Amino acid sequence: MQTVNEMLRRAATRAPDHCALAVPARGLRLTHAELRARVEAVAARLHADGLRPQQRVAVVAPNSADVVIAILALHRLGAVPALLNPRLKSAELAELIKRGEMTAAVIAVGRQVADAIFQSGSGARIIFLGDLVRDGEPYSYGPPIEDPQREPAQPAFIFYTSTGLPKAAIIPQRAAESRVLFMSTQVGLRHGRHNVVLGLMPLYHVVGFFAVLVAALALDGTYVVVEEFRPVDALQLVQQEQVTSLFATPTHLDALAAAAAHAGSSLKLDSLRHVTFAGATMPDAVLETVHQHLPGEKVNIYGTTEAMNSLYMRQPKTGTEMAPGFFSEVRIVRIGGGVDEIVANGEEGELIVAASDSAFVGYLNQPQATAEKLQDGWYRTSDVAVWTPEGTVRILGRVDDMIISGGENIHPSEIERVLGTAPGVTEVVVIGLADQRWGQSVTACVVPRLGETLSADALDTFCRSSELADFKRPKRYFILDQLPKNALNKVLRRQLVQQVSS
Amino acid sequence: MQTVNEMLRRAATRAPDHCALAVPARGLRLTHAELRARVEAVAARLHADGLRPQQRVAVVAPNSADVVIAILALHRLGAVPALLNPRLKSAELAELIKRGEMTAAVIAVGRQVADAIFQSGSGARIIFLGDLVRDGEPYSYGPPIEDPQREPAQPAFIFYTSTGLPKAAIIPQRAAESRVLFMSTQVGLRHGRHNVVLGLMPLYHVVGFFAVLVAALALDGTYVVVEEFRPVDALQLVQQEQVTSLFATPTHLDALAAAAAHAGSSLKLDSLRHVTFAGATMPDAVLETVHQHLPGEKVNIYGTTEAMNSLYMRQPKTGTEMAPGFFSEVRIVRIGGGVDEIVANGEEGELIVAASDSAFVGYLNQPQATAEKLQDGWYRTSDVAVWTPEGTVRILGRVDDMIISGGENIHPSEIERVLGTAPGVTEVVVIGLADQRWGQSVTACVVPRLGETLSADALDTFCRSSELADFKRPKRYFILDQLPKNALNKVLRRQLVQQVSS
Ligand SMILES: O=C(O)c1ccc(Cl)cc1
Ligand SMILES: O=C(O)c1ccc(Cl)cc1
Ligand SMILES: [Ca+2]
Ligand SMILES: [Ca+2]
Repeated sequence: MQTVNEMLRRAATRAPDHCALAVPARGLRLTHAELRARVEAVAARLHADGLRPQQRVAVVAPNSADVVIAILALHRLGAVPALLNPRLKSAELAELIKRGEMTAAVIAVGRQVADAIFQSGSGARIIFLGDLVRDGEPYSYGPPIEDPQREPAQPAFIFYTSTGLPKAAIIPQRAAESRVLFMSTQVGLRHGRHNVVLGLMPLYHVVGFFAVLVAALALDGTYVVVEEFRPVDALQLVQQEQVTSLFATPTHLDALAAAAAHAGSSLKLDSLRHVTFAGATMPDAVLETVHQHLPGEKVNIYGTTEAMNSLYMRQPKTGTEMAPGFFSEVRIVRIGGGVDEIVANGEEGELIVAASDSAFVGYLNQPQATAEKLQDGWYRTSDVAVWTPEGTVRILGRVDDMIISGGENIHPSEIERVLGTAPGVTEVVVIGLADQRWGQSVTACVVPRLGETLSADALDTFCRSSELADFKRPKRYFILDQLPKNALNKVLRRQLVQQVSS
Repeated sequence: MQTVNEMLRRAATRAPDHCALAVPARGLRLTHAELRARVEAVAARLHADGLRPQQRVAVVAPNSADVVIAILALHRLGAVPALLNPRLKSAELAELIKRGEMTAAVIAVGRQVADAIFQSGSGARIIFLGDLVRDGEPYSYGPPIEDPQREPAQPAFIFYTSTGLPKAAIIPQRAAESRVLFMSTQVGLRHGRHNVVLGLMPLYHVVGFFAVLVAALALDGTYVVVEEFRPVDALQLVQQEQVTSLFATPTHLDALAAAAAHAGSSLKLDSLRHVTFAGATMPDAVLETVHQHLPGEKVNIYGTTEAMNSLYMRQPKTGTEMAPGFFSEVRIVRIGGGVDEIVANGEEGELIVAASDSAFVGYLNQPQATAEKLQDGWYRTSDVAVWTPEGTVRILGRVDDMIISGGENIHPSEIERVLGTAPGVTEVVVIGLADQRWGQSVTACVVPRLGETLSADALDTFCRSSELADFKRPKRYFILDQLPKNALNKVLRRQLVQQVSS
């Protein structure tokens, strides 16, 4: 195998004087060799402070060159970085660190987080990011340290998912290589000093780390740091840095397209060859503006924290239709059945994917959730899917979102995509409410565009004119001024049911 | 890891009804699933006959769909195929089989080879290819057999090299994946049913097997069988089969270019996107006609049986200047020195390459040769090279071909490339002959174009007009009617020294 460390180490022998890490706004640029020396220096300092191989270390920080250096240093020493979203509540961050039995936590200042960890009882030693490295410059002490022995199944990195608190997925050493190289076999990246990769995806997301940061460096290219997303600024970096690939959220992509659409603009996006996204939830309209206003090859991917890439589609026409690429083996099985209970073609079931080299080895300290998701060599996505007559996979939605009305499956995502194109609608969530037949009734919760007036009659008229089969059209509308959302701007579906029942 | 078997097995789950193997001339076409069933059937028959996992089996046959099925079947059963060039002398083939302690040999009729094996004393059981499978159709008997456990360092395939008899390089299970995927990271192939790969390279060559056959199937594409090379016919297959990539010898490429150069021709080569070659020995002129007359991206690669791909160059300008790609780590060391004796930049030494996942594990039954080539984690290529001011690798020639004159290194390959452009010259070999100073004198052996008259004076005049430094120009010419060559049309350099000394 080639671990993350080995891939970076080899890259550095091949292109030592080539730019590895750029933070243009900060005027900060490091070659592959300069980056490696800084990683080595931070590793040695961390070791001298008592940190040892296979100890878990939390990382709580937003994207920056300094966190890149810290993460890779932990890995170089042989510690296991547990990368956490810093936008989570402080008490939740502290509970996950406690839960995970971490040795230490590396955190970015604004330390109501450090307070939280202390007062949780965790005993994770706090390490401030600014104490380790500042704008690429490390605080250096301690003897040089051995590059430790890493084993294929051994914990390497921990990444956190979405009922309840996020789960700590353990990524083994052997998973890194295919988690990078799918970007070559599926997305068509290739080795070379031409690679300039824009860092839009968060580092605590598996795509942000493996598919973006590691792939950039491992292919002997440049990773461009973005500390704060702004569409005009991001497109200017494409031109100025000669960016060749970008991976972004559907939401960032809609904003980037709109910014690229001005005829009075001087922006040159010619260098950009690959625009990649996880577009299962992307509406036809968003995808259309992406095709129109951004250059490069568009590639849709399906993936998970647990198993990385499982499906993709070159030059997609809709976001939900994809097929397995290199590394992947997929099935669709009876919802709630064993891994060998293949559905007849055209029937709906749960998408499952083989757990090969790229797969997590379990959820840290959560044996119960692990047994439910990893069964008999297969990862269970908890997504509903169907094989089409063309032999591709159509993603239908989450098992848990599914609505059963008159004994028939209805997927709110489909109905939401339709209703989101209706006049006056700015937001829509489709949910099932209990009927009097022991089933559920398709119900739509809609927010009006500012100043517009919605009506159940007009919305139903729009649905009747759509392609929606009769049984799918909402039986009832709730017109609301806003939807209940958590701090991560995500809709609280349970809270919504309870709200509309009274 | 993903073995050859696993890569093919996964491909077959992904594209069972897509064409895997085509022999257009024969009207023979098999899907991935049809191919897999035939592999399984041949494996089961071979097992029932007594063949077991980890036993070595020689394969002596020219490219054909049937040998593809036999090789993969042996691998499926878990036996170790030892692939042999059928153009070698029968007695030499029998000696290698004996030397290798093979359990059996699968051979293509014209069995002066079977006679040879018997009368060698080998005790390898003879298996005729035509007894196993005929035009894709297997002779089926025996119970279904288990897919055996394969381990990363365990022998998988054996491939033979070039003093003395060819050596049996043992390729481990873990080597297969990077031996395929370099075609993605270096050459820019990607996963997909668009892949149609023309099978010009021999299956008993590592490129022919890993980079061509296995890569074709593993990426869910089609392998087009070519039993006998003919330029017009090969280009017609490009058009008719919509070939996307081809890997050929410099010699085949010169012939394909010439055939493509006709303005009266109806050939459409539009589908062809990748023309790949090992061009270290390719003259500037040949490369020029390749650029002019063949479409697709041209990529030069450097590789070995022992370590697969170590250097490459996109859109090459000369054949000798390349750089390490993904997977690779390279050094240039003091000729005859330890692996850490790095040369100062611009000084000549031996190219060595790290022995990572793709590397052989040794030469079967040849511990002495193994110790010379695999030292301290490094494979020794026995090629001389130098780092250029641009930081690329320039291949200079074989260590053993090097001529020392007045204490200075001269590489005949360089002098041969120059002299091959001289009027009247059809063939040239540059050799060193003993001088009276305990060194060697640069001597050129030249064959005239049919009917042309060569002279030492005219040849020396041409050299004086070239870019050759003074010390490199031949001191002496031998004008010969032909050069001594073995049955593989290769020049016998030792035999040439002895011939011209009398
Ligand atoms: O979580 C995701 O959406 C995700 C994870 C991994 C990949 Cl490759 C793609 C998407
Ligand atoms: O033997 C060769 O020339 C050779 C072997 C392997 C590769 Cl990848 C390229 C060339
Ligand atoms: Ca309100
Ligand atoms: Ca003669």
